[PDB]
Amino acid sequence: QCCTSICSLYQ
Amino acid sequence: QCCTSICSLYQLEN
Amino acid sequence: IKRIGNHITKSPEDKREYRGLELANGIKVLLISDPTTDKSSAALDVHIGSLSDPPNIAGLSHFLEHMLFLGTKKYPKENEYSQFLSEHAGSSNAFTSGEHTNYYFDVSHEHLEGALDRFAQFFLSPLFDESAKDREVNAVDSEHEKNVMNDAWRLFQLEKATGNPKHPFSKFGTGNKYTLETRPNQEGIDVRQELLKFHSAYYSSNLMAVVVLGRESLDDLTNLVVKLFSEVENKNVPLPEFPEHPFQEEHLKQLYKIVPIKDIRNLYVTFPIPDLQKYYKSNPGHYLGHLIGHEGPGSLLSELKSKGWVNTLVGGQKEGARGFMFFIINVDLTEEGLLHVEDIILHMFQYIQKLRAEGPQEWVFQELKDLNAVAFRFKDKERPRGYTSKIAGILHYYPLEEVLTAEYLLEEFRPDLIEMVLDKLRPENVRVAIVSKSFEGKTDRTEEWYGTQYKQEAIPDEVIKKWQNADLNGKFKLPTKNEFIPTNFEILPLEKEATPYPALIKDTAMSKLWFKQDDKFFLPKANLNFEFFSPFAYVDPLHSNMAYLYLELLKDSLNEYAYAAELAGLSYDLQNTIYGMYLSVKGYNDKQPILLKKIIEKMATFEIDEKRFEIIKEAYMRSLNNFRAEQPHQHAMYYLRLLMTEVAWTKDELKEALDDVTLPRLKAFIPQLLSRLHIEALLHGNITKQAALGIMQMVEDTLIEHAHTKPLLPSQLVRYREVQLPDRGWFVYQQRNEVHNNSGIEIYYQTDMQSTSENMFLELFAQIISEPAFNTLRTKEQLGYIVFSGPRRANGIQGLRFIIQSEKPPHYLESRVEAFLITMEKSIEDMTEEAFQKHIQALAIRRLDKPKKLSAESAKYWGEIISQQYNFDRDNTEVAYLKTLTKEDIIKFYKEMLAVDAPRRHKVSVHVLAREEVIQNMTEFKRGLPLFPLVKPH
Amino acid sequence: IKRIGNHITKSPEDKREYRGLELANGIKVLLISDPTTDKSSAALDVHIGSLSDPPNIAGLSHFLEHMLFLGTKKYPKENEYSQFLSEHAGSSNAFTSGEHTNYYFDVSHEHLEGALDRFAQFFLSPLFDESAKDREVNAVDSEHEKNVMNDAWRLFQLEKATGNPKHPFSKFGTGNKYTLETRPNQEGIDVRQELLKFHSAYYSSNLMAVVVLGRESLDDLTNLVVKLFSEVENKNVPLPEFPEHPFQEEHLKQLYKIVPIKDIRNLYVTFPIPDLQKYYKSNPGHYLGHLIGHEGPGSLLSELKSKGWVNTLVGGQKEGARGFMFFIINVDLTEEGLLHVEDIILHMFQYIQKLRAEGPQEWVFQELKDLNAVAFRFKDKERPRGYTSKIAGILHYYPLEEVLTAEYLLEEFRPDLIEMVLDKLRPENVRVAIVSKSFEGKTDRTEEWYGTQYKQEAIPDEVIKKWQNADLNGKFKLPTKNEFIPTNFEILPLEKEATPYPALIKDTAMSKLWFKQDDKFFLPKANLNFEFFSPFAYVDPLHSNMAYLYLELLKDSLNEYAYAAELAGLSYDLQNTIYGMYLSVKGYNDKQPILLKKIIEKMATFEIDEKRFEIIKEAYMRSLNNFRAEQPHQHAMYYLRLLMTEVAWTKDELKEALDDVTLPRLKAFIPQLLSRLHIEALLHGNITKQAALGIMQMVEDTLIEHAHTKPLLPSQLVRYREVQLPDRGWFVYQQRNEVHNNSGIEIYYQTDMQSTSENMFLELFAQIISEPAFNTLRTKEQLGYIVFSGPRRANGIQGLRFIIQSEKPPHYLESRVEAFLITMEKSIEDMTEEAFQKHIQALAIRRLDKPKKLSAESAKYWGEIISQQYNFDRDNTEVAYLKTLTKEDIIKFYKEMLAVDAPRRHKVSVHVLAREMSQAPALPQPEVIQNMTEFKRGLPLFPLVKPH
Amino acid sequence: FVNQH
Amino acid sequence: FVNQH
Repeated sequence: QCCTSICSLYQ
Repeated sequence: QCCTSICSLYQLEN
Repeated sequence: IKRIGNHITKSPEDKREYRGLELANGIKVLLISDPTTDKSSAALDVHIGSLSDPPNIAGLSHFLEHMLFLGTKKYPKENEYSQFLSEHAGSSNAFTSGEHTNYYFDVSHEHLEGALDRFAQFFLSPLFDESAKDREVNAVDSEHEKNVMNDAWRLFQLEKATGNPKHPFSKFGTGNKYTLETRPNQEGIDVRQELLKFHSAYYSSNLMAVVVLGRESLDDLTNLVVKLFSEVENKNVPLPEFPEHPFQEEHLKQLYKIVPIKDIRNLYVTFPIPDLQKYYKSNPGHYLGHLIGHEGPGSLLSELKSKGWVNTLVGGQKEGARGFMFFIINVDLTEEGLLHVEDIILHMFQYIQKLRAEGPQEWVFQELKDLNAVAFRFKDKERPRGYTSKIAGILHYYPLEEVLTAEYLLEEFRPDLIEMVLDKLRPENVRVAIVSKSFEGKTDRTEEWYGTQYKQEAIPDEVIKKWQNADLNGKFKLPTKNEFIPTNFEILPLEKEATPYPALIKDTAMSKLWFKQDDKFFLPKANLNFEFFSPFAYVDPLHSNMAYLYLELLKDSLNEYAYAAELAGLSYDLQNTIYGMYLSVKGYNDKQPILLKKIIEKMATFEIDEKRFEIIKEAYMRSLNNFRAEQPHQHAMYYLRLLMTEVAWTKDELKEALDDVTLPRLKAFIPQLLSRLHIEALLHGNITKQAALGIMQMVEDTLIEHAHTKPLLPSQLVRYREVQLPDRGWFVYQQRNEVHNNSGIEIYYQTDMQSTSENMFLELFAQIISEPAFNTLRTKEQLGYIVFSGPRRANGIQGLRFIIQSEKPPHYLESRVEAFLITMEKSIEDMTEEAFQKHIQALAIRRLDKPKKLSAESAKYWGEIISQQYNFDRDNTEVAYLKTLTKEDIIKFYKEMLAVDAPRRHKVSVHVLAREEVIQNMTEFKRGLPLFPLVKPH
Repeated sequence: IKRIGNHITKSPEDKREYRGLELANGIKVLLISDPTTDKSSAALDVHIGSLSDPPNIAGLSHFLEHMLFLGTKKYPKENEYSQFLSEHAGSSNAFTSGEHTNYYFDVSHEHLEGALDRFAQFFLSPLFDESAKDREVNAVDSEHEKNVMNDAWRLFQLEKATGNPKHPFSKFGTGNKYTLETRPNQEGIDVRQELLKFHSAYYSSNLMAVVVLGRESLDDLTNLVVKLFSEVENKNVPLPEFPEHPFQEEHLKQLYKIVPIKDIRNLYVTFPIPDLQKYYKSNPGHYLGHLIGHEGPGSLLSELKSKGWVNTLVGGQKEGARGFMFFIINVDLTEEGLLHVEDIILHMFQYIQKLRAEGPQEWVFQELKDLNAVAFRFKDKERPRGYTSKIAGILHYYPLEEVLTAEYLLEEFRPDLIEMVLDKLRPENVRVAIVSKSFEGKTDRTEEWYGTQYKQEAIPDEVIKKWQNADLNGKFKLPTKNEFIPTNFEILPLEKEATPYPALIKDTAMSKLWFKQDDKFFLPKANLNFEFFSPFAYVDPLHSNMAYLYLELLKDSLNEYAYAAELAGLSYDLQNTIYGMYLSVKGYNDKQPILLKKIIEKMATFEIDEKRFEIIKEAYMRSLNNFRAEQPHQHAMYYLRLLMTEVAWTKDELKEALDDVTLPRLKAFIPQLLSRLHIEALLHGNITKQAALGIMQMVEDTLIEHAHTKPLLPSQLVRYREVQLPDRGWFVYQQRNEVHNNSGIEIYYQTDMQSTSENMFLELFAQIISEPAFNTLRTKEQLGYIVFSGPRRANGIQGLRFIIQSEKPPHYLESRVEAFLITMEKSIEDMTEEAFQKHIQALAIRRLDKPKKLSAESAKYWGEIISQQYNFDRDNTEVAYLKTLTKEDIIKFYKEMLAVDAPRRHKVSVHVLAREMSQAPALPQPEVIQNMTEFKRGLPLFPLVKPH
Repeated sequence: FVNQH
Repeated sequence: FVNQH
């Protein structure tokens, strides 16, 4: 999944 | 109207 | 036919018309003609009481007065008097005292003429049929049986039957099945001939005076009573007089150790004196007992209360019969007041000695005369049912020209009378009586009728002679001039805010105010009402206990100052409610603000005495564990509220969480409770519109400056809702009473939330089946004495209820109620239009009237504001709706909400059993059911 | 078929057989077998980030990953990947890093071929079109437009900005419809050609690695991977990297001043260091992270606490691009902490020099290596989705043997690199960054991408030669020997009375228990948690505020003790709830008693340090008022749970009733809260039953001994209940978000209570619209980026809801929701039997699924024990009822409950609108709610749920 | 207080 | 605390 919520998820 | 605290009233109306 | 009469004395604030005169046979009549009234009444008193009952039958005046209402000669059906009476919006009632017997009724505007002719037939010629006698003996037995474990009756009959066993004062006034039914038919005496002798030879045209409250003129009512009451025959019966006392000086100086069933502690002191009934010009006894029973600086109750022996004191004249009167001083005892008895009585004779050394006073007589002068000049008019039997009861004692001023004015001062009646109060004339639970087992005598256990010990001569040593007076002194005596009395004129119903004049987050300057009565009086809503007062049983101890301790710490204002007509009540604190100050408009602001700045800035806190705490723990002895019809009403309300704390949890109440715990509770609170108020009657604003502003100002009270945010002005029962659902809650041998019940039909069309469905059905319910349960089925049927208004949800206690099993007793509902299902449909119109008329007479007492206008405007309903004009709109209902609509209401096979039926029942689906626990009950909404404010 | 691994390092706790290999075109392939899995999965990681975007068009890599999900030539349908994956209990998701891009999914029991072959075409051959590229950039625009107010992103891009503007690090990753659409057609640059050139240039090469978590064998799936991934052909693309760190010495030793939107106060101290990913055996950065960022007695944080400057501080070393890497000491600040920034950084270099004089320590290395070895050996089970994405995401760096043992095993302690990185921490390498809202009018420069403001205060050499001049010590010290390290690792045997579900063992008017010895997992660790009740905890806002203040100061005064427990593997958590407070202690089996005991005796016998209370009071008063700066749909989800309950207090009640909390009031509040209470708890894991009763016994006996605790009455053990909406009722009320330029809405359809025959109606209807709601409301109609629709269960009462936030006015959204309802039910009545049984099987696989981690079943037991239903077997009987349902059953559920003409229709709506703000049916006139309590005064309340 | 008969 | 990031 995304790391540290600083990346950009699709959904 | 039952002047005394003791009451011998025919019926109790509430 | 007589032509007597003169100007009856009245108040100059009165507008009623009066006329008194006798008849040719000897009946006195007082005629009251009031054209404004809405109901009408007539009453009379027979000077024969239960004191002259035949010796063989223990009580025949009471059984006669129960048997009098049934079966007049001219109207021979059994229920006829109360069926003509209840359909015309009236309900009669009567009683029987030791020396008197009243008979009073009430009726609507015009049916007096068709009501006196059913009422004079109790005196002309009754039937006394035996089939309506074998039913009434059981009703008098169920009247007696509920008073067997009542302490104010046990002490009454032990007061009577300890004295002279030859004197007629020691007789038994009520009757059970033993003395009425069982004893005579064993011995062979017919009770029917004893009723005929006792009514025909001993019950006469003398010893009988009538009164009527009509709307017809002077002249058309005089001939009415002459036409109807001239047939009563005269016998010249002598008055049942006797000049001697029942205490012949061998029944003196003794001590009665009495064992109660309720955990109480009292001290009864009794002094016999001769009659001062002829002495109502000076009235010495009221003077003397006024100086004995006074709560003020340097008084008897102040000195005994200051050392923790007593909680309360009552002193005055306990009248007995003609020939003798008693003089009593009665105190309450604490844990250590029970074993300092002779020092208490030594203080009582010390204060009587101080009244002997000071002698009589004249300024106290002048003050007591002026207080009754202003208490008579501004006199509130009483309800018609009860004002007639009062002045028919006291009509036997006074002349016709002074009847209303009988106990309200005083003549010239007589000091020697007070000196003689004070000299009767001697230590050799004492009759001490002790009531305590601690005497259990040590008692060796039993009262014949109530079973009370008493031990008689003559008091030693060392204590009587040390009571004659009572001259060390110390701190006891006569009361001073009162300052709450009003001198200012004017009406204020009607301002341009002339409203018939009170409206808002202030709406803050801190307060809220309603105001009606009174326009009807024009009296210099005022009602003030308050509610201090607080979200802490009912959170936990510990917080309910600390609230109740705060309120009670505040009322105890203020009586020292309040009793000088209670005598002058300034009456205040402070009580705790599930929402917060209720305050209500009423009386004359002169000294309202002084008493109100003293209550406020004693309620906010308040400290505690340790000794007083312990006495109040033990007294309320006693009053909590004491409720277990209560009538079985009242545990049921206690249980219905326990189950229906959202959250409620029982008596069992309050007394268990009362153990953890300490002074450090209570000391920080009061600033927590009154930290943040919302006030809602009502005040009306002879106030300037701005003086209402002032009287709220100085209240919230004093509270906010002495207690730092902050406003309460409106998300916390919440009120409790009611449990919603499922449709076609029947619930049963059983419980056991321990003290009384009777079984109680309360049946409840939930119906629906309050509305204009629901309230009139329910009240019109409750008006249909009320008098048939009384008739067919108590007159024919002989279930019990107490029986009641009506609406139940709680939390904005309506209901129909049945409250009956009886000797029978309650599961048997419910089926009689359901068969009654089937019988009145059949009777309500097979019914005419005219009598349905009568039934829908008498409700439109009971609901649409006008109360004469101003406190009843306050008791309905406030009684509706605290419901959060605000519908000040329910009477007019709702009774207007009532005139449109038809018998078809009531069968819709019945077959849907009350029939045994109805779809929407809400049934819940409790049972209180005798000492000799189902609801197991109320949290799992109220957890699984939904809750009703709250009512929308008008 | 180039390279095959023989056997790799695995922890002896696992059972999953592994295999690594490498294909002919250079793909690193890892194979995972599991015989008892229930959701198989796979993933892929192309080693291309957003740092390879062309300079003209910004955020191409993210737009490409975002466009690749839609459309291939071997599956030309727009949603066939998502539709087939959602028919089979699966879900797909993806993201882009600065260096690589992860693609991963999960799928049902055996549907490996039908979703892996769909996932392979992803790179085998993709096809785009005009439509998709035209309506997809709007979703990427909503993506950036929700993050234009996010201070975790504004600070990130402002670190990207003030560097070397010729460096590829100073690039934008997302695209805002302007660099994607408006700029390229402003100058005529095509986009589809840029996407086909980007993909055919970068993605198809050797760079990507794959992993697949299979059920069947380690030879059944080696062939399956070889056939699917053989096609993608090596283009011999070398890895993009750059040895030059973006911070050149002109922009070193500098101190910016940033103005945020949400009220915060922070201090960033940034150091640049060379790449240390090559040293993954000694790991010097974790050593210096353990020695700098360490709470406890006499350490860098605790002194700044003691001077009242610092709340907390996270140290460590922060990664960057392939060539370079950072090192950060990030601090937060108090009211008077911003006055003493030079003294804070002075103390930071005091502790640096005190760690530079003592020199490297071997016993710290041995301690850390023992702790990582024990933390690896009892590594818990992994969920197969998310796990394969991680181990495909780190497969590029390590050889085949230590693919698993990454940052767990350390071979050597070499002090030369410790000294190297400890020399690179010097105040000639500092870059300070201050964030404060006290800089409103002082900022000259502003950001173009996000729109933030900052400064250039280059530090004159006064404070540099105050930093490195004379640094002996403060009162700092090195951390001491750890005593919470575990030594007992013995699995207790299963006892005679072995139950599959937690059993009530103690039942008194003071407490109750729920106990189960662990039967499945056999790890020497056991979590245990508690729920204390008090009627005084939530009476008014003031009593709901002293609870948070007390609990917080308890957590503050105990971090000093228990940071070594959180470092050794014993974690606790203690927060408040509406009914009472809460406690949950988990970790290794040996030292739960010591820790729990110290927590209880610190709970009851609790004093208050006045200055700490006066700091935390303000740090909460500034945590209330920045609720206005947060997402619109969260204001919707806040307002709905405020209106649909019995009592709840707003964020406006508590900040008014914080003007009354004082030290003596709080100080008298704890004996009022802990006077009468009730405990409810489950104990789970590796513990015997006598020791379970002894543990909770010791707990309630300590509260008896120190707090004088009495039991609560059973008639005042109560919960809250839900308001009952009228039939055919339409309720709506709007509020306005102050700082976000978007609008938002949440709409609620309330059916009924929790039944065993009525949860499957709403659950199956929420599974039948899970894919089409996304598919027609986010993809086709492009209503925004936040689309969610599912069952909501509060207080037992179940409801179906819709969360959506957008640029559009909210009543437009509510109308197009109603249009989706009508089109949905029309699509329901047309569907065949086989698709209906496919949806029933998808719900019977999502819900009948065993949990892998032990805390994943402790949160299955506790989450229902706190709801007072106690139904542990509702996973079997409920789905056994789910198998017998007919097509008519769902239409009968729909018509009278959810339809527009329905008789039993309950609908409430929350509209959150902005700062300045295909055939819909006809909707009835709404009634608006202008007051919450007058709303909740005329409506009934539901009964509570009876326990099982 | 006075008994009041 | 250490920056796990």
